[PDB]
Amino acid sequence: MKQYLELMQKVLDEGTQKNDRTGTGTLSIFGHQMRFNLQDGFPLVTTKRCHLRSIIHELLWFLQGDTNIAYLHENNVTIWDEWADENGDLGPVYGKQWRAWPTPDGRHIDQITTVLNQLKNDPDSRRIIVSAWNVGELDKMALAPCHAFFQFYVADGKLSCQLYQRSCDVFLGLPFNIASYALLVHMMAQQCDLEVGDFVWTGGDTHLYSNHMDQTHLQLSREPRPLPKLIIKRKPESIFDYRFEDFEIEGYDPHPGIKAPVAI
Amino acid sequence: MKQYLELMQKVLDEGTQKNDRTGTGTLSIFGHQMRFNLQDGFPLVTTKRCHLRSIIHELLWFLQGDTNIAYLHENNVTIWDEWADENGDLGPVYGKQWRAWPTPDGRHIDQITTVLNQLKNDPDSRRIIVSAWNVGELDKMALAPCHAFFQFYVADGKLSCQLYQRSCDVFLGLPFNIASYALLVHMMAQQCDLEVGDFVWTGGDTHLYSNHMDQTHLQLSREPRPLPKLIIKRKPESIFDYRFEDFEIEGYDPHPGIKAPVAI
Ligand SMILES: C#CCN(Cc1ccc2[nH]c(N)nc(=O)c2c1)c1ccc(C(=O)N[C@@H](CCC(=O)O)C(=O)O)cc1
Ligand SMILES: C#CCN(Cc1ccc2[nH]c(N)nc(=O)c2c1)c1ccc(C(=O)N[C@@H](CCC(=O)O)C(=O)O)cc1
Ligand SMILES: *[C@H]1CC(=O)NC(=O)N1[C@H]1C[C@H](O)[C@@H](COP(=O)(O)O)O1
Ligand SMILES: *[C@H]1CC(=O)NC(=O)N1[C@H]1C[C@H](O)[C@@H](COP(=O)(O)O)O1
Ligand code: NA
Repeated sequence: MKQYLELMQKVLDEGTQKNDRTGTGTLSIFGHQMRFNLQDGFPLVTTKRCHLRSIIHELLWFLQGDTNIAYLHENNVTIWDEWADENGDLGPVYGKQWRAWPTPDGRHIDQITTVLNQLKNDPDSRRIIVSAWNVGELDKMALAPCHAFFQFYVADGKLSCQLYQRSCDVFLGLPFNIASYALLVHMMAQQCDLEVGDFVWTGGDTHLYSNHMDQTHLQLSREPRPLPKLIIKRKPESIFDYRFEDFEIEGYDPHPGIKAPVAI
Repeated sequence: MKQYLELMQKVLDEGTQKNDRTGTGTLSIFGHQMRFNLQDGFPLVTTKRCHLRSIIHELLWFLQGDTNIAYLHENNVTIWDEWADENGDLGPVYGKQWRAWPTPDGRHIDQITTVLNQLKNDPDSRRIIVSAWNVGELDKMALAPCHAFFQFYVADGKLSCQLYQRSCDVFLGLPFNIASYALLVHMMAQQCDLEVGDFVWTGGDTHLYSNHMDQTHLQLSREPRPLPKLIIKRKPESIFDYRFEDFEIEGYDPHPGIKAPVAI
């Protein structure tokens, strides 16, 4: 996509070398923002073939409140394998915080239900927030939350969302993160009888791994194709009752896939 | 400042009308970003005189972990009066979360101490975060955190910080928020023997109150002046040991202060 290739080029033009946790090394910038008007089309990268089925299953898994990879394996999705323990557990990562953030007095807060009720009852609220950054549980998580903090907004009958992504693997992770949040906006909008607005993506440490540079430049040589179109075939009774088969992506005509290794 | 006035003009030109919590009404946009290179000067708005005494003492109060306004009153700072209870308490707002975030099991994390140790021991980390958005304590806070989530970053010997500000009163709040985080970067850089980098400001619901239009037109008629310079006159033993008298803002030549009532 235009915005995505422009970000790649910005990291290349303005980034600096950094060592990193994984021992791989990155080229890194700090701070970026871009927007996707979801009425233009569904923002799935076209300059390489992306594995959409994994994106959908990962989001459904988050929405169930799950943090063990068994459900992903049942659906032939392997994207979380490298960080799970011997029983498949990642600890209290995204799904757990989204559905059941633990409070100091023994409560748990379902932030997804909270947001939905805020959008329906008080859409001009400035507090329509989900946070995965539960400071008191970070040490139990297999990785710290990358897509950390997000906010909804309504104007002119349209639902928008902004994500603060504190750490972004531009080549491997970002295509998934953009599509995932776009899908969530569509689902949330359907449940609220709203149209879709913008997905606003904001980055913290926004980086290209040192072993993704040939792949990145191959991708930058390619022209984006038309955005595909997302069709939802049913309105479930709640945001938690979607199924994989409720979604179809039309007109997706990507350039060939480009393989790259993930940094563990 | 140029970027601040561009944002103010953008809210006027593009903002849509909201019926907010306070009943006042706003013009609002969603999703914006600005960048202040702190080596270009200290980013204190010059198109009105900003009350440095209040900005500095509020930050020192946060760093103490204090959420009662008595300390502010001892220093003739009244910016939090309208939301405090009869005992001066605001509940577990910024200072409490920064210094004593409660875990579910009865422990505490001092996020500021953690960040200082990350900057000194793991400056490449992508996890150097402070969150005030403690979902499980929102119901006890007098207002929800505006400056909600922030991140530090180190590259080539320079310390940067990005703030996610989920709700921004462009007229009254934003000049304080920019200066406060810029001052924090200078203090942390001093304690870590780093140079200052960028302050990146990211906004969610970014608004002008409907009773601030005259004041907005006045400020937009004024040209910005060169930025001042921050001088730290004493290097304290830790990030927790600063005092108001340690700071001097040199070369600050603002236009006159503008009087505008806060929306409660
Ligand atoms: C974000 C996110 C979700 N996740 C979770 C996740 C977990 C740890 C991470 N660690 C690192 N270093 N980068 C990531 O982006 C990252 C992402 C993903 C993990 C891997 C791939 C990936 O390897 N994609 C390959 C193969 C896809 C496939 O299985 O077919 C690709 O070519 O796209 C994508 C997303
Ligand atoms: C951000 C932040 C901190 N805070 C906390 C705070 C609390 C509630 C809020 N509520 C609303 N509606 N807007 C705010 O920006 C806001 C800010 C501030 C509160 C008031 C002023 C203010 O009235 N400033 C005036 C007068 C300053 C003085 O001389 O006392 C000004 O002219 O600047 C500034 C900051
Ligand atoms: C993390 C998971 C995700 O959804 N998106 C990403 O892009 N993620 C990337 C960011 C880093 O490259 C890595 C996490 O490592 P750190 O915790 O930042 O060291 O995964
Ligand atoms: C809140 C405090 C701060 O530091 N900055 C701000 O700009 N703040 C403004 C934002 C809103 O106008 C108001 C808070 O009200 P909501 O919780 O957003 O309804 O104060
Ligand atoms: Na798969």
